Amino acid sequence: DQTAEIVIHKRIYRDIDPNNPDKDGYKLLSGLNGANFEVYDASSLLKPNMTPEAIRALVDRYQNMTRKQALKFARANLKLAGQGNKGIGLMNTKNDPTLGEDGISRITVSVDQQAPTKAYLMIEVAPDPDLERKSSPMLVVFPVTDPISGNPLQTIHLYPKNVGYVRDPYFFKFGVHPDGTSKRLAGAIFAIYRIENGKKLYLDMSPVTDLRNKWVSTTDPLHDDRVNKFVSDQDGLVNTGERFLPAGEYFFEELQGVPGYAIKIEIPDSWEDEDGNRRFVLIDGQPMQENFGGVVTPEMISSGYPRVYNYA
Repeated sequence: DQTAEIVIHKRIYRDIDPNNPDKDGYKLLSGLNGANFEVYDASSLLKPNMTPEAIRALVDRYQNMTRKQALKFARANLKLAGQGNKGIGLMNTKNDPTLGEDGISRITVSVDQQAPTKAYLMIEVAPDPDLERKSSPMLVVFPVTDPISGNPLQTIHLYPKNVGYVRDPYFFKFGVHPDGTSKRLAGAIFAIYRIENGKKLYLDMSPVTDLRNKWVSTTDPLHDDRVNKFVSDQDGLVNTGERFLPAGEYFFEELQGVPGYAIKIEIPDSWEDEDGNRRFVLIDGQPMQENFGGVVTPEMISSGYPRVYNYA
């Protein structure tokens, strides 16, 4: 009879409802390939003529189970179902050349668009050979009417949540004259390196595949087009911007100083300690104000802190 398509969009979010790609309380990073899901026919969980409220109550029950709990239930009681890309009931996230998106996986399932008699339970399993894979058991109950048309949806889009821990270093470069006056310096050229295995590797311009940055050894970071450069702006701000870093120790290296004139970055592995106190990124030992969103605000720019002083 009738079929519908369920499309999983596996993406990576930052901390501070499976149908919303604009998850409230979360924000997209940069698609995540290699995630795997098992899909079970959960139609036997439904009753004829059940209310929308009863469906919502049922969806919440399964959504609030852990994945291990949901697999134990489904494996014992349900059967794999649906035409997935790895097999019956088996979904692997891949690049979608049509959508131009990573993290895509599509499964075709039999549905009843006239009455709620078909439902499917979707649970993430082990990925393909530091990330919190926080997807939940997703109970998809058909028909799902779209709000605009009042008609049942023929395609369901799901956006399971995976959360990556990252932070966003920045600082302001100021120049200080011997007479005590001072100003923001524009045009300072920086790169970022780390001391991996006793050698310097510089943060390169390679795309953020997954959550991972790529790192290169170089003989000449300033003119190597592969090495991401960070330029102080008219407010003196040197900002990682779209670039982020995971936990660890790194350095801002000045590659071209401002005419007339080794910054440590310490990134803690959590936002808060055991005692609820904020853990700061340190810039040359100075605590660096920071948002969960990692955006350098106008107030941070006006504040101008942390500042690095360059002597004429």
